[PDB]
Amino acid sequence: ANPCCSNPCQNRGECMSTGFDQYKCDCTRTGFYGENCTTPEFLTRIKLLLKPTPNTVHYILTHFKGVWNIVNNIPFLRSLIMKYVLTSRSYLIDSPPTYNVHYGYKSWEAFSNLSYYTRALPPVADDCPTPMGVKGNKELPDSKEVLEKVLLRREFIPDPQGSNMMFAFFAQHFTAQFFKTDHKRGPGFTRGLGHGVDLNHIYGETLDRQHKLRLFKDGKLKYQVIGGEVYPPTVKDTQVEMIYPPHIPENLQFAVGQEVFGLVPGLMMYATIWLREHQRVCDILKQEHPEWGDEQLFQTSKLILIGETIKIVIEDYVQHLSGYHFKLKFDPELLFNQQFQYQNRIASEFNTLYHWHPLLPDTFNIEDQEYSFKQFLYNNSILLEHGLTQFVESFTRQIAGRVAGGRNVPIAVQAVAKASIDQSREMKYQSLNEYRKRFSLKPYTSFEELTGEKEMAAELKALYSDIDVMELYPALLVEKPRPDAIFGETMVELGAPFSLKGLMGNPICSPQYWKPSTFGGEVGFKIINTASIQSLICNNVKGCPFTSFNVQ
Amino acid sequence: ANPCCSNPCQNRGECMSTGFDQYKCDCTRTGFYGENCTTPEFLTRIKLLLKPTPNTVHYILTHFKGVWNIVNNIPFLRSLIMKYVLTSRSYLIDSPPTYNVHYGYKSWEAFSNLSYYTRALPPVADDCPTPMGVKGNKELPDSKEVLEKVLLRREFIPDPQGSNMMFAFFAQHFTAQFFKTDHKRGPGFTRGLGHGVDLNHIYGETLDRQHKLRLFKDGKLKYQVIGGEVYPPTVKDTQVEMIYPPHIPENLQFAVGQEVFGLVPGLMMYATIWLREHQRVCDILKQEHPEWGDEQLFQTSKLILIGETIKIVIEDYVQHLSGYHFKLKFDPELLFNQQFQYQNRIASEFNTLYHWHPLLPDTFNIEDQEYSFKQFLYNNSILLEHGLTQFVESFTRQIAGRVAGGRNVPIAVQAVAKASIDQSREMKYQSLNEYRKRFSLKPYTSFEELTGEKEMAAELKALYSDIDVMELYPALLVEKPRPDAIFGETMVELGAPFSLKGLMGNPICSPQYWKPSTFGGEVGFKIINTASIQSLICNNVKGCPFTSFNVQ
Amino acid sequence: TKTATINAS
Ligand SMILES: *[C@@H]1O[C@H](CO)[C@@H](O[C@@H]2O[C@H](CO)[C@@H](O[C@H]3O[C@H](CO[C@H]4O[C@H](CO)[C@@H](O)[C@H](O)[C@@H]4O)[C@@H](O)[C@H](O)[C@@H]3O)[C@H](O)[C@H]2NC(C)=O)[C@H](O)[C@H]1NC(C)=O
Ligand SMILES: *[C@@H]1O[C@H](CO)[C@@H](O[C@@H]2O[C@H](CO)[C@@H](O[C@H]3O[C@H](CO[C@H]4O[C@H](CO)[C@@H](O)[C@H](O)[C@@H]4O)[C@@H](O)[C@H](O)[C@@H]3O)[C@H](O)[C@H]2NC(C)=O)[C@H](O)[C@H]1NC(C)=O
Ligand SMILES: *[C@@H]1O[C@H](CO)[C@@H](O[C@@H]2O[C@H](CO)[C@@H](O)[C@H](O)[C@H]2NC(C)=O)[C@H](O)[C@H]1NC(C)=O
Ligand SMILES: *[C@@H]1O[C@H](CO)[C@@H](O[C@@H]2O[C@H](CO)[C@@H](O)[C@H](O)[C@H]2NC(C)=O)[C@H](O)[C@H]1NC(C)=O
Ligand SMILES: CCCCC/C=C\C/C=C\C/C=C\C/C=C\CCCC(=O)O
Ligand SMILES: CCCCC/C=C\C/C=C\C/C=C\C/C=C\CCCC(=O)O
Ligand SMILES: CCCCCCCCO[C@@H]1O[C@H](CO)[C@@H](O)[C@H](O)[C@H]1O
Ligand SMILES: CCCCCCCCO[C@@H]1O[C@H](CO)[C@@H](O)[C@H](O)[C@H]1O
Ligand SMILES: CCCCCCCCO[C@@H]1O[C@H](CO)[C@@H](O)[C@H](O)[C@H]1O
Ligand SMILES: CCCCCCCCO[C@@H]1O[C@H](CO)[C@@H](O)[C@H](O)[C@H]1O
Ligand SMILES: CCCCCCCCO[C@@H]1O[C@H](CO)[C@@H](O)[C@H](O)[C@H]1O
Ligand SMILES: *[C@@H]1O[C@H](CO)[C@@H](O)[C@H](O)[C@H]1NC(C)=O
Ligand SMILES: *[C@@H]1O[C@H](CO)[C@@H](O)[C@H](O)[C@H]1NC(C)=O
Repeated sequence: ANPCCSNPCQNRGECMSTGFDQYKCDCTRTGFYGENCTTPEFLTRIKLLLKPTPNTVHYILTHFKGVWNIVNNIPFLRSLIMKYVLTSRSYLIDSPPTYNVHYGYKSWEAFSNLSYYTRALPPVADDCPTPMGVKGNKELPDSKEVLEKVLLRREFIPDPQGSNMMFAFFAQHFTAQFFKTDHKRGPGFTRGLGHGVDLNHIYGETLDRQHKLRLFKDGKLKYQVIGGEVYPPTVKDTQVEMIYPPHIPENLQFAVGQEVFGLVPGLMMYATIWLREHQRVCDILKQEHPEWGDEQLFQTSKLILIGETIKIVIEDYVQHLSGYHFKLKFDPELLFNQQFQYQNRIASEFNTLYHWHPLLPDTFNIEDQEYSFKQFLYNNSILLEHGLTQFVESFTRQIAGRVAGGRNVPIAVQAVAKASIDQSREMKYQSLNEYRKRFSLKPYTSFEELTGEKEMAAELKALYSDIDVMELYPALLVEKPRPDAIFGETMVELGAPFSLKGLMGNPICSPQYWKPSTFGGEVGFKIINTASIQSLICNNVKGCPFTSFNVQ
Repeated sequence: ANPCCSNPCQNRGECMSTGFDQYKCDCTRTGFYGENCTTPEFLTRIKLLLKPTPNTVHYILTHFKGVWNIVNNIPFLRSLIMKYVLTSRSYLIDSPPTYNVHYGYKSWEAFSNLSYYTRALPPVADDCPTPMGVKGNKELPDSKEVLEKVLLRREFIPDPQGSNMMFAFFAQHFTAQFFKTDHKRGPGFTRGLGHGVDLNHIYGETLDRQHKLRLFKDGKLKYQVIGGEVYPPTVKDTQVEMIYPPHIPENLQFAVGQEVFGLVPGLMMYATIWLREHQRVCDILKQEHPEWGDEQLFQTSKLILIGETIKIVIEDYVQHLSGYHFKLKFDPELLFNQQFQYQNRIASEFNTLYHWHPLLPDTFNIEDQEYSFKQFLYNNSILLEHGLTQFVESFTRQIAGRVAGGRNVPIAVQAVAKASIDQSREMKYQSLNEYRKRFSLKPYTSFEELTGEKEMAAELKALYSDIDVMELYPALLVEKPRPDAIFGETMVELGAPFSLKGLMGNPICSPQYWKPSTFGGEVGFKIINTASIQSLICNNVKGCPFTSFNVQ
Repeated sequence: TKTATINAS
């Protein structure tokens, strides 16, 4: 009944009810006007005519490799370009944050309560006739039906971009610090009150946990040495709570920042690598500052790893994902003369779009074995059995599945894919097209346009009837990928802005923090600025195995 | 022993130890260079030569009343000017925040832990020889001595600017929402995790509290009606944890957002006024939105009062304090084209400088009665006895004491003044001169220069010996005021930047929030934009008594 | 001002 159920206001104008059956759009700063903020102002008309589409830009960035080569080698140019890509995203995210699962309108509760994931688009009011507002039927199509018909994997579809298991597990380990859904409260709530890259998955969310994981000597983290190799301490030794099935021996219950990392040996591998890297940095700083104590050694090391993490995520992780010939760059200075807010609140939608399960292979090949999902889950003995070196060489070789494309979600993890659907509905998410508009993308006019084919499109049409009622999550996994890419337009355009805010919005990226002294000097600062996924492994994995996020 | 104990690095350059007995200054972005960041860069020099001193600017702003008149009436000009005053402060506060009582160097703990007040200047390292670093004696002069010799009041010194009791109590009530020291933890800790104007002193810090204070009808706050007058509800009815001395009559045990106002009749008066104003706004919004429910009515009203509060604090409160002929203006738009961070963390120093106790009179005169501190604290009956109207008329008439000047702290509150001294020392505050430099002010070269006289200066010289060891808090209460002003240079220059961040840094001041729809439309938006201390009282105090922050 | 004037009347 809410007069705003149809999402009448366009171009980001805000809808407000003005009576039981009337609404008004607040077109403030939208660059448009009119009942629905649809009439463009002059300069808007101009700007629109001069803005190239995301696909045109993506094309340019993935071609002319030759010129990109000269550019990549002209610091001034490279910086210039990176600045464009940075600021081009900027105007997209609301920061300070606005809505959440419970507030379809700004409120001090929505703003102040850090326990909620924020929302890029407000929820669909509970009193709306249909789930998407007023379009579609009283009910959305059965999620099991959507799942099976177009999401489930028949034959493994490898990622054309070459993503491997090093990448798949890094994605999982990395995002685990900020996507920590508070199940006891609901899908729209989080336990990561830091709302970003704070590395709590290494150090713990609370001072209490952190203290239990620290050695309190040289600023280091506790650790055990098994077979001459450095591993995390155990739950018995530290008493930090971890999530482990009853039959897991004590000697195999490792204590790490994130209590869920024992669920996969692939996660415990990164946990061990970063724990190692912390100590490494501690040793380096101790050498430079024989006068420092444990606290400063610890704190400064944490600041450096935060920086290393951001560096790697942009120059290695995102670089890979992008497929650009242009070398992405981590340089906080690029934003210093720009209007930018050094703060971030993790969006529910960022969490949703990030359910990249089709990445998972059907089996995990380490050295000579192939492990099923079952014998891999909760088995840290496989890691101790093969060792980090073998794990790295193996994960570097194994290719990951394509995400966009359709039907590539491993059946072994189908309940997770169904939950994404079900939960998005719970949190009353708006349609795929509403989110596309929300991010300056052209809405799809047909399911065939979305998938770029006929079979799945037809099955979708059968289930949804109207493209304007199509859901975001399923759409992301079925969307026509880009030329030999892992993702389609919607995934890149919604995720990029969320990522930039989570990466560049970190305090260490701000002017007062971005200086050598913050990281113990030029030495510590260099660790950040020369960090790469290869160095991280090289420095912390016996033998320094070659590695990357793509399968050679 | 810390090589940085002498605060060697100037112009905001950062000091870092490079060995047991060596340091290095990080002059990044300081505009200077050299071992101590004292050699200016050409442009720096240029700039320095063109920046007028705070006193020159203060002079201009307090003279030429005639031209200020034309300006005050040329919207474009007025905006233009207000923009200058706004941006002129800007570059002063670290935001994202940096240090705190426990961290003299940036750390993730200092950044993330919202339980700490942030620090404008890092603490003096625990291993330094003297309290101020390396200057002065192993000990600072007895605080009782300083207190008595130059802080205690002999004869009431009235504020030349005319501040009254309406102003004194508004200062207390207002700042009580963000200066909520966590005594069980220490002076450098706070319970106001909102770190700003969130109006938790009306609505409560927590949801549980807020809920106990709400009526859950029309978005209103619970209240009782005594003798036809609306007052906050009781503890028995709301069950809001709050425990009054056992003898307080049941109906006199008011339940309000801040559990400490219940004592003071003057604080309870503002509590009653704002409670009344909330309901008022609720009624107004209900009229505009007969279709809205309790939650939105409540939430939207809270957003409006936050705006009203900021409006009044800038255009009425600060306006008064300033003494400017120029009409200060609350306009978030003025910052939209500026680089500004919409976030704030309350500084320990802002709390310290705000200990404006000399404002308190020796007795409180309400109507014909004159009350001592003893019978005017913990006694709510006085308020019910006289009523809000009489309280307003009386508080508007009674003048407040001058703050700067020296010897004007009521003996009745001397322990509070001693604590400020003692606690500042506890939190290892740096000297007055270090803070003056920190805020681009010229350090004082003599105690006579500081006080602008000889008697107190001489007593101070006797106690401290060196001006460079003089403490910030005492200095603020003894500083030579400005021409017929309540404060001296240091107070205005340190407080202004902290205030602007706390006021303009509020989310509702950001572009995404600063629009009519956020406050329920043009009507609600107007409430914010036409708000004044006279309207607040007029609309909520029977009879609409005249009022202002100055004694006619 | 305006409010004070009419309300005080
Ligand atoms: C961020 O938003 C979250 C979602 O709203 C907040 O969590 C939710 O918080 C509420 C309030 O704390 C909680 O419900 C509570 O109220 C119930 C009823 O109140 C009564 O119980 C007391 C008991 O002493 C009694 O004296 C009164 O007469 C009255 O009966 C309680 O039954 C319930 O246990 C709880 O205290 C929601 O369950 C909660 N849900 C979460 C668990 O998902 C969250 O608090 C907020 N964060 C912040 C920092 O504000
Ligand atoms: C912001 O900073 C504040 C100042 O550092 C933090 O408060 C301080 O937090 C620490 C840690 O929680 C607290 O000390 C704690 O540790 C003591 C010892 O650890 C032990 O006790 C456990 C009990 O289960 C035992 O299993 C272990 O073997 C070991 O003996 C405890 O005795 C103490 O009770 C406490 O838990 C400080 O007292 C604390 N002080 C505050 C109260 O002023 C604050 O936590 C932080 N905020 C955030 C959000 O991180
Ligand atoms: C602004 O948007 C509203 C809501 O979408 C439009 O209203 C619809 O108008 C058509 C044609 O009159 C009707 O068939 C619909 O029933 C109307 N209501 C809804 C909820 O769709 C309106 O036409 C638009 N106004 C302008 C000036 O473009
Ligand atoms: C930079 O600052 C340091 C520290 O204040 C200066 O060192 C002092 O120099 C004088 C003269 O040599 C000595 O009397 C002091 O004992 C030195 N140490 C301290 C702690 O004061 C240094 O001279 C400055 N350097 C420059 C280039 O100006
Ligand atoms: C600072 C760089 C910001 C990125 C802007 C440039 C290019 C975007 C290109 C590709 C990224 C692909 C998909 C987006 C989805 C999730 C974000 C992943 C990174 C993170 O989890 O954060
Ligand atoms: C938008 C505000 C701009 C302020 C800059 C302009 C003028 C400053 C002049 C006088 C203020 C006097 C003292 C400063 C100390 C504390 C702040 C009080 C207001 C508050 O508790 O915040
Ligand atoms: C001078 C630089 C000119 C760049 C022109 C780029 C045109 C890219 O055009 C793009 O081609 C893609 C096919 O790969 C399509 O899928 C996209 O929809 C289309 O916009
Ligand atoms: C080899 C993979 C074939 C995938 C096609 C699945 C078509 C829908 O088949 C479904 O498969 C699920 C997973 O096995 C089962 O749990 C369901 O009961 C079944 O109906
Ligand atoms: C192939 C590996 C893909 C990892 C991407 C994980 C993206 C989201 O991550 C998951 O989101 C869920 C919310 O529904 C949370 O409950 C989970 O704890 C969280 O890990
Ligand atoms: C039109 C521009 C006139 C500029 C002249 C500014 C003079 C301000 O001069 C100020 O006068 C004060 C006395 O009131 C002194 O205390 C200050 O130190 C001094 O700088
Ligand atoms: C005349 C009224 C003057 C009001 C100014 C109060 C300034 C400081 O405010 C006080 O600071 C204390 C910490 O030292 C806190 O414990 C108190 O709760 C807080 O109100
Ligand atoms: C656990 O890992 C070991 C070592 O690789 C493997 O042999 C075994 O099958 C696994 N155990 C279970 C219950 O899956
Ligand atoms: C409390 O207030 C009343 C009313 O003004 C006054 O007469 C009385 O003396 C006060 N009581 C105490 C115990 O101070």
